[PDB]
Amino acid sequence: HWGYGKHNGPEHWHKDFPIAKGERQSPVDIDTHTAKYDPSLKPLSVSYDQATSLRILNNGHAFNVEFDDSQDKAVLKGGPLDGTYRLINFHFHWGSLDGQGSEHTVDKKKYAAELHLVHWNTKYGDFGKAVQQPDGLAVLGIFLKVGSAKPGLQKVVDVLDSIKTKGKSADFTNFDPRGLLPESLDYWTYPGSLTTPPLLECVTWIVLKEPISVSSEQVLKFRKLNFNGEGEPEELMVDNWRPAQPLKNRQIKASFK
Ligand SMILES: [Hg+2]
Ligand SMILES: [Zn+2]
Repeated sequence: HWGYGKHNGPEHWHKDFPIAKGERQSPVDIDTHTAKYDPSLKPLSVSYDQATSLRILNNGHAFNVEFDDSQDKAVLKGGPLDGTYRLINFHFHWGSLDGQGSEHTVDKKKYAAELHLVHWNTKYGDFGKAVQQPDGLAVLGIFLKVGSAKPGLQKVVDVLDSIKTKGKSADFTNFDPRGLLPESLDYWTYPGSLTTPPLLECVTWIVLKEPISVSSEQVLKFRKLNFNGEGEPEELMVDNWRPAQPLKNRQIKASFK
């Protein structure tokens, strides 16, 4: 179906998902000099102490670590959000080389990868209902730069060989997402969409200013995954990111001066 190749990549998506050319598509380039500092923005509140991871799977376009969202175990609130949002999964986007991989860019600067923590608004009951609302989802975006190793990411890196090809999954319990957070919670926020089909415009994006550092060895493991399923010719899972989209009639707000 859709993918990141020249015959089914981001440029072809609009044919099956017309919303690709919508009014609030993501990602976008964050112009730090145009971003409006908003003093009314409250600090973010991330309560991940009771998080419960269930499994990790390779879905053909990335690998998702899923969480139990049947209760307010791991929630995001505060910031530009009204209401409580539950963590359902987290995934990454990465490149074939250290100079690309992130979806959002800062003053045109691309990072090695980008982590997306996906949450849905509890007032809507379940994920499927939330994606029918303009304020249904909240995605926390975190940039990854190559430098020193991130200890809290090693548990994820080690299990990757078990889910090399499309369709494979493995139990992945007791993982604490707090180990993937930077020191500061300063952020930029804007209304956007999911960066992969169906590309629904229900997302309130919260992109953290401070990136986290991962080692070259850690990011190399990501590049060993496969897009294809077992038995099929090997297509390395790299460059699974969408190019920046037109900002249009939108304003990016910053929580910091
Ligand atoms: Hg929506
Ligand atoms: Zn994503």
